[PDB]
Amino acid sequence: AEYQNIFTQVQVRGPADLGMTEDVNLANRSGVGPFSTLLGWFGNAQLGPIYLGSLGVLSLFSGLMWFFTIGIWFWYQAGWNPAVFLRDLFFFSLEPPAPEYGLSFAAPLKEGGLWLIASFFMFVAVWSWWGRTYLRAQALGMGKHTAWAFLSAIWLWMVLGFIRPILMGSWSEAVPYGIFSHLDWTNNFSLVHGNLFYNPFHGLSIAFLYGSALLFAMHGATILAVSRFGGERELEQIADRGTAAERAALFWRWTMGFNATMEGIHRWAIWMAVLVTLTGGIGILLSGTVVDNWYVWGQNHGMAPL
Amino acid sequence: MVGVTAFGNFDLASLAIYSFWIFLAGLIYYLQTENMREGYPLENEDGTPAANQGPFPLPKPKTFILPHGRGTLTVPGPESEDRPIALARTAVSEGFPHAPTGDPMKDGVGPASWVARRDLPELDGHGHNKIKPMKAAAGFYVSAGKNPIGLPVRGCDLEIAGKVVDIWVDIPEQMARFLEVELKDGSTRLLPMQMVKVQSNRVHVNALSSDLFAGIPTIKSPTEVTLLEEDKICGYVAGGLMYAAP
Amino acid sequence: TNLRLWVAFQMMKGAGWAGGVFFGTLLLIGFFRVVGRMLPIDENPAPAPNIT
Amino acid sequence: ALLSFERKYRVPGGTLVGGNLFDFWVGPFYVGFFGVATFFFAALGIILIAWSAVLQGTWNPQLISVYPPALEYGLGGAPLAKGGLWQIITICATGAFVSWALREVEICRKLGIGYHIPFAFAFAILAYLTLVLFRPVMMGAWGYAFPYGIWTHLDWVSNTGYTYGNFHYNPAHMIAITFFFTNALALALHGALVLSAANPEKGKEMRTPDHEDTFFRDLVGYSIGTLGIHRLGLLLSLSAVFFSALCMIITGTIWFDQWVDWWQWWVKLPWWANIPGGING
Amino acid sequence: MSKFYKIWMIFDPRRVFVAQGVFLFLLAVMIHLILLSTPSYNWLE
Amino acid sequence: MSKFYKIWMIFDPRRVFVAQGVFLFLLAVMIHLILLSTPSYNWLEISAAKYNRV
Amino acid sequence: MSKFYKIWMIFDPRRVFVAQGVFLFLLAVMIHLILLSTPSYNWLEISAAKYNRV
Amino acid sequence: KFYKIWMIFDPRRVFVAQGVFLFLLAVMIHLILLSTPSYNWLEISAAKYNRV
Amino acid sequence: DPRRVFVAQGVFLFLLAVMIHLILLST
Amino acid sequence: IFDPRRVFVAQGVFLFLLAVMIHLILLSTPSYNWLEISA
Amino acid sequence: MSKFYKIWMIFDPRRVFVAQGVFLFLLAVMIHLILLSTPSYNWLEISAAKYNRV
Amino acid sequence: MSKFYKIWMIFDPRRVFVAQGVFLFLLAVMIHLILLSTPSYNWLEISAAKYNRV
Amino acid sequence: MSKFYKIWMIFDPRRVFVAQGVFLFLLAVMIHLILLSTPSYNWLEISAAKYNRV
Amino acid sequence: MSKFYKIWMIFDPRRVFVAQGVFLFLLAVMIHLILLSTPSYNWLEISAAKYNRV
Amino acid sequence: MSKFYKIWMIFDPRRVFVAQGVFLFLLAVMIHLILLSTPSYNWLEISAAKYNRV
Amino acid sequence: DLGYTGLTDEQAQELHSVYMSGLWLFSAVAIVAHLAVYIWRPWF
Amino acid sequence: LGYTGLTDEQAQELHSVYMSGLWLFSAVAIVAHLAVYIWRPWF
Amino acid sequence: GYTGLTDEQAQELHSVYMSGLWLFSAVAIVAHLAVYIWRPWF
Amino acid sequence: SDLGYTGLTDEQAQELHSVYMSGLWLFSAVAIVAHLAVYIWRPWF
Amino acid sequence: LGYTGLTDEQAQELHSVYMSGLWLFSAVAIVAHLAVYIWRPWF
Amino acid sequence: LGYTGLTDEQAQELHSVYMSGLWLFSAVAIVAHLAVYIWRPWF
Amino acid sequence: LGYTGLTDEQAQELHSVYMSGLWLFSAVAIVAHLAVYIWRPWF
Amino acid sequence: LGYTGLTDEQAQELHSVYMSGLWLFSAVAIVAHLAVYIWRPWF
Amino acid sequence: LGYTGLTDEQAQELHSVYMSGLWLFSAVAIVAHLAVYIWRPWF
Amino acid sequence: ELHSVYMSGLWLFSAVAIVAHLAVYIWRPWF
Ligand SMILES: COC(C)(C)C/C=C/C(C)=C/C=C/C(C)=C/C=C/C(C)=C/C=C/C=C(C)/C=C/C=C(\C)CC/C=C(\C)CCC=C(C)C
Ligand SMILES: COC(C)(C)C/C=C/C(C)=C/C=C/C(C)=C/C=C/C(C)=C/C=C/C=C(C)/C=C/C=C(\C)CC/C=C(\C)CCC=C(C)C
Ligand SMILES: CCCCCCCCCCCCO[C@@H]1O[C@H](CO)[C@@H](O[C@H]2O[C@H](CO)[C@@H](O)[C@H](O)[C@H]2O)[C@H](O)[C@H]1O
Ligand SMILES: [Fe+3]
Repeated sequence: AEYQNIFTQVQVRGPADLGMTEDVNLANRSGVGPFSTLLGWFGNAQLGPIYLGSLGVLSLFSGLMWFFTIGIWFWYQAGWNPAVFLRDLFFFSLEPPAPEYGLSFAAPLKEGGLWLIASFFMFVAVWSWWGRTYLRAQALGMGKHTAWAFLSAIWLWMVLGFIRPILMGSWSEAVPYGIFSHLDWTNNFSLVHGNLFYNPFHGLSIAFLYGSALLFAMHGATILAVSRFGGERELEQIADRGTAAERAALFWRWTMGFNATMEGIHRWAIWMAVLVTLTGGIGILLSGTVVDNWYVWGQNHGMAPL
Repeated sequence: MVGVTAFGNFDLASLAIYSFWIFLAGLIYYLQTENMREGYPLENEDGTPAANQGPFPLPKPKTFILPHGRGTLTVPGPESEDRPIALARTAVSEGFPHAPTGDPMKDGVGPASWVARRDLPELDGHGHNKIKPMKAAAGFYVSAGKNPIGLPVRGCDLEIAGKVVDIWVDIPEQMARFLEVELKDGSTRLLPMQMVKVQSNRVHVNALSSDLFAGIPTIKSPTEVTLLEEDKICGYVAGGLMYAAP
Repeated sequence: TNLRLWVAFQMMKGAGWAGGVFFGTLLLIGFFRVVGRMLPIDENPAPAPNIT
Repeated sequence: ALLSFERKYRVPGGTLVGGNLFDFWVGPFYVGFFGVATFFFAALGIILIAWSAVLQGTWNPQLISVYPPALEYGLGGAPLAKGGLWQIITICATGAFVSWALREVEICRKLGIGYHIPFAFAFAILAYLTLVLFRPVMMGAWGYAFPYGIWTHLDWVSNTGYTYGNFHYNPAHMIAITFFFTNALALALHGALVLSAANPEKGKEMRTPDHEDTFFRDLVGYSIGTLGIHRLGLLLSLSAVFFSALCMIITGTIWFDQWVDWWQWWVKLPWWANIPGGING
Repeated sequence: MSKFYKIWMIFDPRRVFVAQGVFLFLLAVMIHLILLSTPSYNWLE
Repeated sequence: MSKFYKIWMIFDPRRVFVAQGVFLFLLAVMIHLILLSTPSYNWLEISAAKYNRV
Repeated sequence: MSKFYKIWMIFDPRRVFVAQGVFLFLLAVMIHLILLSTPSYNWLEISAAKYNRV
Repeated sequence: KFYKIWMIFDPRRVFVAQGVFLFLLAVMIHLILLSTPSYNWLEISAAKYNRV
Repeated sequence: DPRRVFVAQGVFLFLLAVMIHLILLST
Repeated sequence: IFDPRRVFVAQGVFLFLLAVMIHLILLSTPSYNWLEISA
Repeated sequence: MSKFYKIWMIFDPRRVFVAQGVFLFLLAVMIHLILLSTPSYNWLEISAAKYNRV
Repeated sequence: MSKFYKIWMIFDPRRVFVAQGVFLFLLAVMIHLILLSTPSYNWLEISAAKYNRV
Repeated sequence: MSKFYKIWMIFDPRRVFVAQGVFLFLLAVMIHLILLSTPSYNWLEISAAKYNRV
Repeated sequence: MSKFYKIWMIFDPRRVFVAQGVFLFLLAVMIHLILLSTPSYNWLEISAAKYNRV
Repeated sequence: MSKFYKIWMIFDPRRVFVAQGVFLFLLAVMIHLILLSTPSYNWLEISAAKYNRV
Repeated sequence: DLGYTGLTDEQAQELHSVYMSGLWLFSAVAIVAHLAVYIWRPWF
Repeated sequence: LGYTGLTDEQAQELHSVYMSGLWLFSAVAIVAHLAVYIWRPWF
Repeated sequence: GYTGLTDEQAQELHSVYMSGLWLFSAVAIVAHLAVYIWRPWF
Repeated sequence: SDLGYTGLTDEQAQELHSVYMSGLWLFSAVAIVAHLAVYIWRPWF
Repeated sequence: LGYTGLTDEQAQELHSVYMSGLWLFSAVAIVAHLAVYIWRPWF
Repeated sequence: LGYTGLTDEQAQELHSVYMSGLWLFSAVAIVAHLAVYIWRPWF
Repeated sequence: LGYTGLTDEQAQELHSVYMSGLWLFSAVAIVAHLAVYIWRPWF
Repeated sequence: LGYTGLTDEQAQELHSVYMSGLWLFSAVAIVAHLAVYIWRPWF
Repeated sequence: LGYTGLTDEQAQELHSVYMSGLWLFSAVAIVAHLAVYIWRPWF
Repeated sequence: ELHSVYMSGLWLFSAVAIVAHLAVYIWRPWF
C-alpha cells in the first residue's frame, strides 16, 4: 500500500540541461528538444540535445539508404500499391542471391543484387555507429566499455550476414531483409543444421540471455528497493559507499551466500549481456562449417540418448 | 566442412566448448574478486579478522580519483565503522542477532542504520550542490502530478505531523528528492520522496508515526544537505517500518 | 485448563494456516480445470510433447 | 565471518512466522522459517532427481531426465518410477521456490528495504507454474509439462513449439522476445555506461552522472536517467516473462492450429483482401 | 528421558506449536495424497 | 567417546536441533519414498496383490 | 604425525565439522545410490529374486 | 554567388556529407554494373579472352 | 505557429501526392 | 520562419532519394532498362 | 629441495589446504569414475561376472 | 589546386588517418574478395588449372 | 640464462605459481585424456586385451 | 619520404604498435587459412600425396 | 636491431609477457591439433600402423 | 539452566506435561483411526 | 573451546538428555526394523 | 553568422572546393568517355 | 600468522584433536564392521 | 582560422608529407595494376 | 620474503607437518596401488 | 604536432628503429615468398 | 622495474627454489617418458 | 620517455634477458622442426 | 539573400533537368 517508486509522483522541470562539454565540439551538438511529460512519469522528460558529427552523418545516411533500399524493393513487390504495401508488409523480403552464384557479385538486382547493395549500406551504418559510440565516450573522457559491448553484438551480426556466408561460400546462407522472412530463416537454419537446440553455444547463449533477464530483474529490483536511501545514484555509492549499497549487498549475501558491490554488479551486468552474442556468434559460426547435424553431434558427446 | 576430430570425438566444436569453460572459470574468478573490494576481509562478531576468508583472494587495490578535488578512494583498503554500534549479542555463538541496547532508531542500528559518509553535499558535473530546495533553485517548478505544497503530512498513526513547505530537487537529473516538512514546533524536516505517498489532499508517510517526525535528523544548513545527513535521514525513516509498528 | 486451550490454539493456528494455503491451491487448480472444460479443449487434443 | 559493515544490521525481527525459533544465520545465509522449508524442499528435490537417475539407469548429468506421467494418467497420480517422481519433485520445486521468495521477504523486512526483489521473483515462479501446473491442468494431463532433464526439456520445447508450426508466429511470443532482446540490450548499455563513468580513460577523475546523461543524449538524443534505467530493466525483464507465460497459456487451450494461420486476419481485412499483386494477393 | 521437558528452555513453546501444527498438517496431507493415489485405498472412487 | 559432550561447547544446541530435525525428516522421507518406488517393497501395492484387490 | 592437531590452529572446528558432516553424508548417499544403480548389488532387488517376490 | 553556402553551413559537415554521399553512390553504381551481365567487366573479359 | 503548419501541410501534401501517383502507378 | 541550415539538408536528401526512386523505377521496368536496352 | 618450506611464506596455508582437499577428492572421484566406465576395471561388474550374479 | 592543405585545419588529422587506413584496407580487402569470387580471376584456381595440380 | 631470476622482480610470484599450477594440471589432464581416447594408447584397454579380460 | 617520422608526432606508439600487431597476425592467419582451405595449396595434403602416406 | 631494447620503454613488460605467453600456447596447441586432425601427421596413428597395434 | 527463551525449570515442566497429555491423546486418536482403516482394509 | 557459552556441567547435562533421546529414537527404529525384517526380510 | 566565417573565409573555402569539384568532374568525364568508347550504352 | 588463525591455543587444539580422532576411530570401526558384513554376504573381490 | 588548433605552417607540412605518401602509394598501385594487366587484362 | 606473515620457523614447522601428512597419504596410496596391481595389473 | 609528447629527436629515434624492424620483417617475408614461389608458383 | 617489491636477494633465492622444483618435476617427467617409450614407443 | 619508467638500463637489461629466452626457445624449436622434417618432411 | 541564391540553383537544376527529360523524350518518349 506504500509507494513503490515505479512511477514518479511529482514531476519537476527546470532549465534544459545542455550536457557536459568535456572535449565535445559544441557546434556539432544540436539544441534541446521538447520536454515529454509522458516520458517524465517513468524516466527523464528532456529530449535532446543530440550530437551529430562526421560519423553521425555517415551512419545516418548509410543506414537511411539501407532502410530506403529495402522499402523501395518492398514497394516493388507491392506493385506500387499502398493497399498491398500495408497488407503484406510483414511478408515482403529482400532475399540474398541464390546459392548458384556463390560469393560472386554477378547476380541480377531482382535476384539478390539489391540484397548486396542494401547489405553494403547496412555494413557501413553499423560500423560507423560503432565508431560514433567510441568517439562519444572519448570526447567525454569516459571509458570505452560501451563500444566494446557493442562490438560483441556486431560480432554476431557480422557472423550472420558476412563471416559465415564467406566461410560457407555463398551469400544465400545469409539472413533476408523481411519481418516474417528472417523468422523463417531462423527456423529453417535450425531444421537444416539438425535441431540447433543441441548446439552447445546456442545453449550457452540462451543461458546468458536468460541470465540477462534474471540479472536485470535482480539488479533493477534491488536498486528500486534501496532507492529510498539514494541507491539510484550508483556513481556516488561507488565513490562513497552509503547505507543503500550495504543493504543491497547484505540482502543477497543473506540470500545467496555471496554478493556484489555497487561497481562490480555492473561488471556482472556487462558480461552477462555480451556473452549472449559472443557465445551466440561462435555457435552460428560452427554450424555448417564444422557441424551440420547438432543432434547427431549431441549424441556423440552425451547430451542425448544413443 | 571441417568436422574432423583430432582425437576421439574432439572436433573443432569440442575445442571451442572446452575453451569457453576455461574462459568462463577465469571470467567468474575475475568477476568475484572485483566484487570483493568492499567489506573485506571478513570479521567475527567482535571485529577481529575471521579465521575463514573464502577461496577467492582479495584483489589488487585500485585507486579512484574523485571528480571535484574530493581526494582518492583506494579499494580494497582499510575499513572501519567510525560510529559506535549500540548492539549487544544475544548469544555467545556466532550466527545470532544482536539486540539493540536502547532506541535503535535514535542509535541507527538494524533497519535504521546509517553509514558515516563524507559530510559534504554531492556535487553535480559543474561543481554545484546536486540537491537544493526548489525555491532556491532558479527556474524550477512542479511540471506534472499533484503539487504537494501546503498538504498536511499524516503518519502511520493517522495523525498530522505537519505540512509540506518545499521540494528538494536533483538539479542535474531534474527529479524531486526530498520534501521539506514543517512540524508543529516550526522546525523543518526532510523526507525522501521514495518514502511518502502524495495523495490528492494529503501526504501519507507509512514508515513514521506522528510522534517520530521530531526525531528525524536535521540538516545543519537550511539550503544544503550532505551525504552524511541524507544517510541519517533515509536510515531513520526506513527504520520506522520495523520500530514504529507496534 | 486454560493453558491446554493455549497449546491447542497455537497448533490450530499453525494447522489452520497450512489448510488455507493448501486449500487455496486447490481452489486455484480447481479454477483452471473449470476453465479448461469450457474451452474447445477435449475437442482439439494435443500430442504428447514427451517421448513417453 | 561477517562483512566489515554487516554487524550493525544483524538485529532480530522482520520474520513472518516464528520470530526467534529460526531467526539466526548459518554462515552468510539467513535462516528463517522458510529457510528451513527451502532447504528441505531443495535437498529432497535433488536427492529425488538422483534417485530418479538410478531408476533411469544413467549417471551422466546430461542424460538424467525425470519425465511427467504419460497422458493416460490425466491429472491423477502415477507410479513413482513411471511419472510419480516428477510430481513429487514438482511439488518440492514449487515449495522450494515459494519458500525462497518468502525467505527474501523476511530478509527485506529485516533490512528495511522494499519488497521489489521477492515480487520480481514471483514472476519467474508464475512462469514456472504456468508450464508445470496451469497449462497441464487446463489441458487435462500432467504429461503436457516439461521433463526435468538438461537436454530432454529442450526436446519438450521443440516438440511443443512444432505442434503449432513455426512457433515464431505466436504474437505474444513475438512480444515476449522483443522484451527479452531489449532487456539484454539495456543490461549491456547500463553495465557499460556505469563502468565507463567509474573507470575513465586513464588517470582521470571518476565521471559524474551528468556525463552519463550527456553520453546517451549525445549518442541517441535521449537519456532515461539513473532511476529510469533500473525501472526499465525491471519492467523489461518482468514484461518478457509475463508475455512468455501468456504465449503458452493461450497455446493449446485457446489456439489449436498453426500460428501462421492467425496472421491471416490482417490480410483478409475487407478493404484489401481481394487486390491482385503482392505476396498474399 | 525424564528431562525432555528442558527442550522448552531451548525453543520458544509458542513458536514450536505453530510450526509443529504446520508440520503435522502437511504430513497428514502428504499421506492422504499418497493414499488417495493408490487405487486400492482411494476412498473417493 | 567419554567426552563427546564437548560438541555442545562447539555448536549451539538451537541450530543443531533444527539441522538435525531437518536431516532426520529428510532421511526418513527419502527411504520411505525409495521403498515405494521399488515394486518389491511398495507395501501399499503388496497388500493389493496379496488380497487380490485388483 | 603427532603434530596433526595443529590443523585446528589453522581451520576453525565449527566450519570443518559442518563441512565434514555434509561431505560424509553426501558421499554415503552417493555410494548407496551407486550400489542401488548396479543390478548386482541392489539389495532390494536381490532379496526380491531370492524369496520369489516378483 | 554560391560561395555563401559556407557562410551558413559548417565546412566540416558539408565536405563529409558530400564525401559520404559520393562514395556510397559510386559503390552502388559499380555494384549495379556487376549485377548486369552486359556490363560486368570481369565476366566480359573472361568470355572475350577465353578464360575460366 | 506558422512553422508547424508548413511542416504538417508539407508532409500531408507530399505524402498524398506521392500516394496519389503510386495509386496511379499501381494501375 | 524557416531555419536556413535545417531546410537545405532536409530538402537535399529528399531530392536525392526521389532521384534514386525514379531511376530505380525505370530500372525495374523492362521498357526503360538502358543497361539492357543497349544490349 | 631443502627450501621447499618457503612456499608457506608465499601462499596462505588456509587457502592451499582447502584447494588441495577439493582437488584431491575431485581427482580421486575422477579416477574412480574412469575405472567404472571401463568394463575391464568396473569392479562391481567384475565380481558379478566372477560370481555369476547376473 | 595548390591550396588543398587548408583542409587539414578543418578536419582533425588523427581521425582522418584512421579514417583513411580503415577505408583503404576495407576497399583493398573488398576488391581482393571480389576477384576471388570471380572464377576467372581467382589466382589460386587459375594456377591450379595451369600447372595441373588438382 | 643466468639473469632469468629477474622475472620475479616483474611478476607476482603468487599469480605465476597459481597460473602455472592450473596450467600444468589441465595440460596433464588433456594429454592423459588424449591417450585414453586413442585405442592404441589406452592402457586400460591394452591390458584388457593382453590378459583377455573382455 | 624522409619526413615520414612525423607520423609518430601524431599517433601514440603504444596504440599503433598494438594495432599493427593485431592486424599483422590476423592477416597472416587468414592467408595461412585460405591456403589451407584451397586443396591446391594445402601443404599437408600435398606432402601426403607426394610421399604416398595414405 | 641494436636499439630494439627500447620497445620496453613503450610497452609494459608485464602486459607483453602475458599476451606473448597466451599467444604462444594457443598457437602451439592449434598446430599440434591440426597435425593430429591430419592422418598423414597423426603420430599416434602412425605408431599404431607401424607397430601393428590395431 | 541453559534458558534460551526465559522459561524457568518449573514452567517448562508444567508446559511439557500439558504438551505430553495432548500428544498421547493425539496418538490414541490416531491409533483408533489406524485400527478402523486396518479393520476395513489391512495393508499388511 | 568455549564457543557456545555452556560450561562443562551444562554440556554434560544437555548431552545426557540428547543421548537419552538418541537411544529412545534408536530403540524404536530397532523394533521397527525387526518388525519389517520378520514381515519381509531384505537379506 | 551560423558558422563564424566571413566573406574573407567563405570566398577562400569556395575557391578551393570548386577547384576540387572540377578535378573530380574532369576525371569522371574522362572515365565516362573511355567507357563509352569501350561499350556504348546508348 | 601460523601461531594461530582460529584463536585456539596449542593445548586446546590438542584436546579437540584427541576427541576428534576418537570420533574418527569410532566412525571407522563401525564402517569396518559394516564392510566386513557386506563382504561376507556378497564380496566384490 | 582553423577548426583543429593547427597553424597554416603546421598544415603546410602535414599536407606535403601526406601527399608524398599518397603518390608513393599510388605509384606502387600503378605498378601492381600494370603487372596484373600484362598477366591477365580485364579489358 | 613474506606475503602471509608467517615467520621462517613457522614455515618450517608448518611444512614438516604438511610433508608428514603427504607421505602418510602417499604411503596408503602406494599400498592401494600395489594391492590393485596384484589383483589386476594394468601393464 | 605534439599530440603524444614525443619531440623531433625522439620521433626520429622511434621511426628509425620502427623502420629497422619493418625492413627485417619484410626481408624475411620476401625470402618466404621466394621459397614458396620456387616450390609452388601461383602465376 | 620492481612492480612486485622484491629485492635482488629475494628474487634470486625465490628463483633458486623455483628452479629446483622445475628440475624435480622435469626429472620425474623424463623418467616417465622413458618408461612409456620402452613400454610402447610412439615413434 | 616515461611510458614504463625504464631508465634505458632496465630496458637494456630486460631486453638482454628476454632475447636470451627468445633464442633459447627458438633454438629448441629449430631442433624440433629439424627432427620432424627428418622423420617425415612436409614438402 | 537566401532566396536570391536559392533560385539560382533552381534554374540550374531545372534547365539541366529539362535537357535531361528532353534527351530521353527523343530517345524513348513516354507519351
Ligand atoms: C566415484 O567414486 C566413488 C564415489 C565410487 C569412489 C570414491 C570414493 C572416495 C573418493 C572416497 C573418499 C573418502 C574420504 C576422503 C573419506 C574421508 C573420511 C573422513 C576423514 C572421515 C572422518 C570422520 C571423523 C569423524 C566422524 C569425527 C567425529 C568426531 C566426533 C563426533 C567428536 C566430536 C568432536 C568434539 C567434541 C571436539 C572437541 C571439543 C572441545 C570443546 C574439546
Ligand atoms: C594438442 O596439443 C598437444 C597437447 C597434443 C601437444 C601440445 C603440447 C603443449 C602446447 C605443451 C606445452 C608445454 C609447456 C609450455 C610446458 C611448460 C611447463 C613448465 C614451465 C613447467 C614448470 C614447472 C615448474 C615447477 C613444477 C616448479 C615448482 C617449484 C616448486 C615446487 C618450488 C616452490 C617455490 C618456492 C617454495 C619458492 C620459495 C622461495 C622463497 C624465497 C619464498
Ligand atoms: C573442463 C574444461 C577444462 C578441462 C581440462 C582440459 C581438457 C582438454 C581435453 C578435454 C576433451 C577430452 O575429453 C574426452 O574427450 C573424448 C574424445 O572422444 C571423449 O570421448 C569418449 O566418449 C565419447 C562419447 O561417449 C566416445 O565416442 C569416445 O570413444 C570416448 O573416448 C570423452 O567423453 C571426453 O571425456
Ligand atoms: Fe545500476
